[PDB]
Amino acid sequence: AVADKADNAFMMICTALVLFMTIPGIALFYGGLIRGKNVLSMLTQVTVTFALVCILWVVYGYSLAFGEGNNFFGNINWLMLKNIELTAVMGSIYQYIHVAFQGSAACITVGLIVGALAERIRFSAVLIFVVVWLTLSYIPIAHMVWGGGLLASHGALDFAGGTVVHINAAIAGLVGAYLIPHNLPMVFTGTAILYIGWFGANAGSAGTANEIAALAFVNTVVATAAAILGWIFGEWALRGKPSLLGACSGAIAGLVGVTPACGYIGVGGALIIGVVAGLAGLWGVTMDPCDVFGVHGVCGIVGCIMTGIFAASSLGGVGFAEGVTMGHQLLVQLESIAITIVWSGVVAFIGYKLADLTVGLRVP
Amino acid sequence: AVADKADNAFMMICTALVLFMTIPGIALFYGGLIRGKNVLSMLTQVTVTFALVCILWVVYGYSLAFGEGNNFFGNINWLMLKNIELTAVMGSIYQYIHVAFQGSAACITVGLIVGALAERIRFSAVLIFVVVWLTLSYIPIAHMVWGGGLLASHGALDFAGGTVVHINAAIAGLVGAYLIPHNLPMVFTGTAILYIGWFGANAGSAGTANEIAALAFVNTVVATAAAILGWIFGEWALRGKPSLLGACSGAIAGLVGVTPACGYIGVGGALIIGVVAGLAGLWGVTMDPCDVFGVHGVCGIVGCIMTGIFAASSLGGVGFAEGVTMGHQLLVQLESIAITIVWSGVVAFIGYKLADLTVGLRVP
Amino acid sequence: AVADKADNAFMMICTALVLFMTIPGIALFYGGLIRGKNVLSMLTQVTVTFALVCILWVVYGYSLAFGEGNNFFGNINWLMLKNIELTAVMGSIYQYIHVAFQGSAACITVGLIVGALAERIRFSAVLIFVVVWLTLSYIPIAHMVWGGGLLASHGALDFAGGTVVHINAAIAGLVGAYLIPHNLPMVFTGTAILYIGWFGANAGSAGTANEIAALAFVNTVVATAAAILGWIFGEWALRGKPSLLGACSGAIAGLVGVTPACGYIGVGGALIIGVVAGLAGLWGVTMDPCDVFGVHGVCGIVGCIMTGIFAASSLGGVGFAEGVTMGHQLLVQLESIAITIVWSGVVAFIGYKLADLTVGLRVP
Repeated sequence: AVADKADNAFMMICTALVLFMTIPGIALFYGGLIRGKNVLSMLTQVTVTFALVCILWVVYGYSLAFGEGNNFFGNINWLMLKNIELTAVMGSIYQYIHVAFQGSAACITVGLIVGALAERIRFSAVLIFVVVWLTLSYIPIAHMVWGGGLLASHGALDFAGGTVVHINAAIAGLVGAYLIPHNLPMVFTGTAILYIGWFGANAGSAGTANEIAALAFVNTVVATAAAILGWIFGEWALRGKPSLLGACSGAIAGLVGVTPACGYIGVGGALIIGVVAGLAGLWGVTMDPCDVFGVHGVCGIVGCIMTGIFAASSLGGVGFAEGVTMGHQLLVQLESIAITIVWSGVVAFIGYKLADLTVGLRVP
Repeated sequence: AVADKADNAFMMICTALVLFMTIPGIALFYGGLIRGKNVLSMLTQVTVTFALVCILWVVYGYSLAFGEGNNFFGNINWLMLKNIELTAVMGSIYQYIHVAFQGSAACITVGLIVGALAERIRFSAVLIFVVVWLTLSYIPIAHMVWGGGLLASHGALDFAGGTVVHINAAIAGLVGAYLIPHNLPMVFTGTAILYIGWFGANAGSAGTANEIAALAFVNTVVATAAAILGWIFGEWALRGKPSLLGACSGAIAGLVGVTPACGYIGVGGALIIGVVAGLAGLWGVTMDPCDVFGVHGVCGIVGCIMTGIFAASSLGGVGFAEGVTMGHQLLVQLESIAITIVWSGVVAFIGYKLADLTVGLRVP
Repeated sequence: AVADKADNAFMMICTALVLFMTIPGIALFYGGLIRGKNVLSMLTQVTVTFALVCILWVVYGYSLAFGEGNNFFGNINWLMLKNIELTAVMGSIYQYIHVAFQGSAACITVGLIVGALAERIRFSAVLIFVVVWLTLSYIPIAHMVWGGGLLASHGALDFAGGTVVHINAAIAGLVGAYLIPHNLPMVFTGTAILYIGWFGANAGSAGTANEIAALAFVNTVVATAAAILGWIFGEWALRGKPSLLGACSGAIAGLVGVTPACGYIGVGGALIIGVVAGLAGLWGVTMDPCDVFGVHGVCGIVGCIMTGIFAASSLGGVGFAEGVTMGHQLLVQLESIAITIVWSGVVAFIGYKLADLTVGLRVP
């Protein structure tokens, strides 16, 4: 296997785009939402835990998530990336690029949690939680879905992280809230940067600048647009008028919904997933810190289920694997969702409780 | 024809850059200019009509603009992109990428109009106008210039949309104004994002990461810089001192001027076009909602004419087509400008009037 | 030599990223720091001198920096890029792209100076200084380090501009200060854009999307993260609590430290350089306009020295050149630092004094 320089180029730019989602994307999104007196502290916590995730990732995170191990975790053979030669190829790109790309996905997941809870949580407590939860939740779930583990081996479809990123972080946020907008142009700016960066996430999940990356790119455009319109219509119906936060939340709803699906569906399915995600998102926030689950959880679940529908050739998808019915695939999607929810929840509980027993959760 | 993965990579990143121009680029630019009480509504309208354009584009927009039809429009064979196979190649890239790239150009055009007029126009009215004008103005003009239609067949030179994007949207904005800055750091931020995104527009118009993309890239840098300096000097001459809005408007003036020309001229012509566009822009705003025509119209016309001059090998350009004199080419540029102006104006009038007859134009 | 389209694509996107660092990156960073009454003027000066650098670069800057001449400067053979054919290849990319990439590095260097001093300096004076200093400092130093001149021929290691960009601009800023935060979310936004853009600077310095670009990318992620954590820990130790400006300054400290090193070291060295740069940065600002030298100077020196250590195969680096000991290489790094400091200082003194003798330095 020789690295393709076009794929190298594409994947490095895609990684920069995903990093852009956290720094400053998610930080600006939460920054406009939370109380003004908490903005600077939140921005600090997002920046510092971003740094921490990057370092934990290189030290042992990548090895435990993407090394060959068992159904649940990898190994400790790639500590500080030892035993990975610089010219080592993974797929069609240098493995180093796969390290950086996968690391940037861990970063956005943690940014979603920290941004939402920074208001309510002590600094030292969030650092402890991050270490526990990144190590015992994100890493095993990344391994199970993308590292050849339990879920991948049963044929779970999750292109860019409906489970690993969105459901995963939404449950940690929900456990957080349970245990513990002044600048709308800022929220919009955050949303926009999130949208643009997300193309690196969705298309880059192909691992190559091929027709699947192209598909995921177009689907991302279609599903985000459909979700904005879906949310806004429901908002006009329920509330009498659209709002900027509505439009922005709609965009995020479509982006989340299409994340597990983008590389498997036709543009028709993307339009349908978008509309359903936008509406489900609006229902979610109507019926949870900064509506993390309300959108990332609900729309993550919706998207992961609908992938099991719209991957069908019949519906314009790339097709299920050989010998797989829609019936069987839907069940596998449901099982993957359930596993992610319980795994994240249990680990998150452990994380917050360890923090609470050590330094105390609630901010003095 | 097989897709080149380097071109795939380049074109997908260029499309993300052009989307970045609208979301949040143009929105932030207008956001700093308009009255504070109108900012949130404008940002909502730009986001929602952005979503609408994306969807109309996939449903039928691309097919009617880039399908084979007549001199004026394509066909309805690529509805929801039906009959385009995933692995279908257009030029040296997957056709799906050409869909996304061309869609992002439609989006920035509509963003230029909506951002400027959102203050004055009712929400439902702008949605109706967008549908009419995207369908009957942007699509036929994109087809005439870039889809093998009337203007392309007579040899019109317009690399990245001096007519299709800038003159087109400037006339719609001017008809709009006729019928119907509190945050300068925000305007600057919008301008900057517009500048960076524009490289995807200008260089990506090559359809490939070749020496023409490289040329258009350098020309974009040169012409923007020359236009900033030209505007600022004229401002110092006329007003006694430069201003931030002046500098920013200068940048936009150069970017617009070089849009039709970037892929056809030498760096010497780029410098000359930049200076002339910057000065013409300043004259334009001195002698129109948020100066849409003042800069996009004037500098679009200036750039489209000057392309007919500086494409000459004599002047460092790539050369006119075989059998074409500068005399003949200039006439073709003038005719393309005239056609765009009258086509956009007539359709825009129809659009606003339909909106006015249906829901009423003026915001209650 | 034929151009590789993947490298063309990668290098054009990397150039856009580096331009993004100045416009709006550095402008927003200084914008949040300086007094509110000075923000608009500063943003204007950064924009106008950015335009000026771009134009001076094309007219003669690139030719004098990268043309073949002597140990100190190139030639005047590539005036307005004359004698460079469009299809001319430099390395594995079109030479035009090398022009744009190298130009964008000159731009960020000047942006670092102008942003810091715009408060204190008259508009006409900064324009004169820029012309003198770009011409007599940046150009010869770029030639000496990257254009086959004095320092490159003695084997100086400087991958992405620890000397050419950071030490160079830090000394000009320090001479400036000697002769002559209201928006922290803005500073953070500036910092973030600086971080994302810097990947184009560091990885693009490979000139190709290969394993060295991949290395420099990962090292950039590691060193920035380590520097944030290093600064924050020292801040918690010295001041009792982290701060947003601390976190942001830490990020910049790591980015600067790793700039000369990124393409030569292992991830272990990147982690060590990051921590040491973050701490040295904090010492620097504790023990100078907008702490330009405090971070860019101190961390530039630290990074340039440490490159001479961690390039060793023994320490996970790519290895010293044949026949070079760590002892000999460290000396060459020290000599390169010393030369840059004295060269920049002397030229900067000349520049400011010429400005002072012509229009007067201090702003009326």
